[PDB]
Amino acid sequence: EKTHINIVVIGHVDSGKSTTTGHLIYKCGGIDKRTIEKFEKEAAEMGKGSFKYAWVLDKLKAERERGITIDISLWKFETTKYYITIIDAPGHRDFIKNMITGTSQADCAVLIVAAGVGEFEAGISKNGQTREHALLAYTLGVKQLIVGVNKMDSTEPAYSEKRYDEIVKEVSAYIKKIGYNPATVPFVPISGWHGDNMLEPSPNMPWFKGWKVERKEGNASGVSLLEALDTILPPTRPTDKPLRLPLQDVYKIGGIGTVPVGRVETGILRPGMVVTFAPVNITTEVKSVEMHHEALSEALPGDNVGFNVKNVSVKDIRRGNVCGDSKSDPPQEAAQFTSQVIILNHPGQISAGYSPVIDCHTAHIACKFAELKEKIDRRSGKKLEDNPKSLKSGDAAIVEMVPGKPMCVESFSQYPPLGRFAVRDMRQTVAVGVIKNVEKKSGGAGKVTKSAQKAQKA
Amino acid sequence: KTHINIVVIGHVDSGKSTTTGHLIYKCGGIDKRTIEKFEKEAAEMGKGSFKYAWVLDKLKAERERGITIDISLWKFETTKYYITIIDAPGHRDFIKNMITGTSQADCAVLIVAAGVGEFEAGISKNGQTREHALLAYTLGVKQLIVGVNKMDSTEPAYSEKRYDEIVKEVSAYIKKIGYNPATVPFVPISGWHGDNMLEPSPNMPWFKGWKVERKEGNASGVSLLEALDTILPPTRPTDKPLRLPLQDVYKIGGIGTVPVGRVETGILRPGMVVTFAPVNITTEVKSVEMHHEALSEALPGDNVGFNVKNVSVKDIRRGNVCGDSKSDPPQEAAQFTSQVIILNHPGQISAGYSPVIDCHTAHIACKFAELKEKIDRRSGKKLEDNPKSLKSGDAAIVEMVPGKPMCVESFSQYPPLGRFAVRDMRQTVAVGVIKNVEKKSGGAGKVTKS
Ligand SMILES: Nc1nc2c(ncn2[C@@H]2O[C@H](COP(=O)(O)OP(=O)(O)O)[C@@H](O)[C@H]2O)c(=O)[nH]1
Ligand SMILES: Nc1nc2c(ncn2[C@@H]2O[C@H](COP(=O)(O)OP(=O)(O)O)[C@@H](O)[C@H]2O)c(=O)[nH]1
Ligand SMILES: *NCCOP(=O)(O)OC[C@H](O)CO
Ligand SMILES: *NCCOP(=O)(O)OC[C@H](O)CO
Ligand SMILES: *NCCOP(=O)(O)OC[C@H](O)CO
Repeated sequence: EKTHINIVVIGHVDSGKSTTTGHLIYKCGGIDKRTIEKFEKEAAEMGKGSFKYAWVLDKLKAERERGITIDISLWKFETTKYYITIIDAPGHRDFIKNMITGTSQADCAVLIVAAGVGEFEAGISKNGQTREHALLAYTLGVKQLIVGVNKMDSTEPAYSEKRYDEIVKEVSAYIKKIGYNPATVPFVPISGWHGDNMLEPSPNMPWFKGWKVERKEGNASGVSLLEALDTILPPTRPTDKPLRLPLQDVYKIGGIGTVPVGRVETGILRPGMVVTFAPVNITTEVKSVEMHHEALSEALPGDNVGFNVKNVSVKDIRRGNVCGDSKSDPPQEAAQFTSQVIILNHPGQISAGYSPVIDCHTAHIACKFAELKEKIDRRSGKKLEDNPKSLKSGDAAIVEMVPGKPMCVESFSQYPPLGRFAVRDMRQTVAVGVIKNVEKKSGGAGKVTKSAQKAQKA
Repeated sequence: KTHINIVVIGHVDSGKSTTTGHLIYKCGGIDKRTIEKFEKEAAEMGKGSFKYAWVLDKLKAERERGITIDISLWKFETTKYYITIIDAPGHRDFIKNMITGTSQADCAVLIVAAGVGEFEAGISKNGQTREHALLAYTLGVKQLIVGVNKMDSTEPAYSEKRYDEIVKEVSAYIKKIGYNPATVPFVPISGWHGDNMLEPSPNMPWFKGWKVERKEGNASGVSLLEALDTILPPTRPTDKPLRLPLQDVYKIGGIGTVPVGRVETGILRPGMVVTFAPVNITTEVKSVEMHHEALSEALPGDNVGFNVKNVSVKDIRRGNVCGDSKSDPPQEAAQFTSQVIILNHPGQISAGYSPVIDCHTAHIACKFAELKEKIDRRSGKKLEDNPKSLKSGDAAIVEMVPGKPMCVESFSQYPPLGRFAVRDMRQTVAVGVIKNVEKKSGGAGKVTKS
């Protein structure tokens, strides 16, 4: 009955991700006591770990690898308004692959940050993953973020407010440059080990009056980490976004005219709009829309609809073109885009200049790997090398890409269905990525149909 | 209209890609200018047949590694269904995709070549046609259409005698496998020329039609397209017997013993007399609750708690399966045959390997008692009967025997209780689906005061 919410837990190594997640699983009662003792005993019989709470996240990472998920109810807990599943975490081989491919899709990210002397400054430095994980979460469109300032018991003095305020000020400034509004992000001081302020206020922090978030969708306030999880906003239906309609096919139909066919990915398409076709840059009014050969009054996201457009021939638009309205951020041609990729099994060496085909939404266009900007570690997202010379299997990377033919692609944080792509080479998928930013082409006003000229004159 | 998923199987080079592509051509699923763009791309790569075949060759290639970008090219429309091709043999991840259920076919189109040229006309005892049909039966694809292809190349052309020979030979095999041959339409086609795919072929006036006789009702037709419109919807989980794997068991004061779990099939009603397997306990359900609020019915998909009478918390655990005591009650598995694919891991697997099995909410070590067949994961063909070992990348038929009492189900009867993962320490070393289960010779045990 309650809505389902997926959580990913991020943060620098040894910041307390495992301890905090497992303690949350213990305290929220999704696992009975006998089952916990069975799994604590099994972890000890493996020799490894035997820390408290540790087996929970180590078991999750191991079961998020190649293969299936058989049951995930061990990492699902219930709050007052949400079923919440811990879907993934960094520190295992297929982490970045799951994030990029979207097999692990998160509605919110819990960023753990350690508060001990040295621990915080290490994760927030250039060598640390706090900023890298935050940027990765933003790159994937996880635009809800909870920051748990962990290990408050180990500050000097213990449970230090001065320390907590310092961490909030510096993390806020960094996530602000990344793209987050730090006024929407709750900062919860906690102790994953002892449990302080996870399910209820901690007697050890009477100075903490609570966190607050401001947002157009309604302000919220609370004290515990669990309260912060209840302020997660549901999956934003893309009806609010501008129109994006990648064309699947374009038919000519006797009597009617030209009718492209596609799934509406963002926004609404209703008859009478003055749409713009990228990357060809044509602009027309749509005469009608039809779904399942019956006419529709408006086409919300998800519908496979064909639509009748005026004065445009079939040789003028193709499968792979993107359709959006000219009233609300019309799609432009992509001049180049940077993206984050994961290199899949492929014995060869990818160098700069490697030109493969790029399946992106309904488009299918050869691109050039112009630069290899960064070499990323796939187990954690950690940056390994600036401007690498080549990439091999199992590597992740940031690359700039220039298409060899006109192409319309979007940033994945903005329009997800147009920002995830596959890299194919003959009958082999060699890489998959998500688009970081796309520098749009100069262009200008495209050729406007007689029908579109009449609409924009009343 | 209903959405329907199709898997296309058959021996290599029997004409799966040509038949499928020609069907997608003739059903207007793709515009003509896009068809030409991809036919020219296909000829440049030079790895597959230049016309028609690129459609299924593209699909095979894009069902790889775990990334799906767009499937619009493989969804065509018949008069009763939106049909989608999801997979076909001939790529590394075929068997893995079938088992892991990232491809869930409603019906299997089996393609058999009638024109065998100077090769072996016989459908061999250990051949790909039989092994593919055995695979579809293991994965619960209980609807099967046989396209007898390349009728243009028989001796003589469009030979009724050759067509009969093949139906007789194939019917015997699929009847042994477990299909009722009376329910399988046999359509003589030419995927290349388009004979008998959407309309009757003038080259086969002897073919008066195929006939199916099912428990639901008979149907007849001529073309392969009409065969696709006799596919039935799957059995909704609501109409199957109750199956409820227990996630947790709690002791609530006053209330008593409250198991919690997800209804996978059937309906859970307060007042039902359920049986817990494999502990063989039968008792009445006093109430059913969802979100600390009562419930008339617990439907498939609901995560519920239910209070049972006269049952101790020491008596039922996570991993036990709950079901109706009257309609198909669950029982303890004495042993079960399964189909697995081995993932990378150190060393080889012999008979006697006793790893942990992850099935529904259970977590129990099982013995690989017999390794029965070694299967290639690309083509799905049989490499070896009774192999001495399995290595990474292999696919196999194995007979498993649980070490502690376990309750599992055939994947075709109860899918959520029929697929499993195999773990060694923390590594995932195999995934599989259950063919058939030998239930324990144990009769009704503890029946409480209700
Ligand atoms: N004092 C203290 N130690 C903690 C706390 N949370 C975790 N630790 C410890 O810090 C280390 C970090 O371990 P872990 O939770 O596995 O970190 P991960 O690498 O981010 O998953 C372990 O030794 C934990 O026991 C905390 O709140 N307070
Ligand atoms: N003569 C004839 N050749 C066919 C027919 N269908 C397919 N072929 C050819 O048989 C070969 C194998 O077909 P393909 O579709 O690639 O087979 P698959 O390996 O099962 O996908 C190709 O050369 C096709 O052109 C048919 O009906 N008649
Ligand atoms: N990817 C090209 C490497 O050189 P860089 O300077 O970083 O890229 C800009 C191009 O040189 C433009 O001419
Ligand atoms: N408990 C019945 C209320 O739900 P409903 O949808 O009506 O289920 C009825 C059966 O599924 C009908 O077969
Ligand atoms: N799996 C080897 C054990 O001996 P085997 O003869 O193959 O199996 C015995 C049957 O299960 C009972 O007849």
